[PDB]
Amino acid sequence: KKPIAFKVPPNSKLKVTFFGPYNEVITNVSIINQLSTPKCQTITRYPNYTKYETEVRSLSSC
Ligand SMILES: [Cl-]
Ligand SMILES: [Cl-]
Ligand SMILES: [Cl-]
Repeated sequence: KKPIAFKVPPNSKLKVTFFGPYNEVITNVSIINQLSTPKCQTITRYPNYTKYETEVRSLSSC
């Protein structure tokens, strides 16, 4: 299980969803970036997975 690297856009939360063979959600992890510049972060712990997808959400007020 090598690290997987992700670029988190400025002022955002990146949500990574791991999926299995039947398109089922295994788990989710997330990474915040409060900075005004993009930032790379690695995920080193994760379950066995078939694929992942990512989503970006804003850290602005709700
Ligand atoms: Cl970016
Ligand atoms: Cl970061
Ligand atoms: Cl991690």
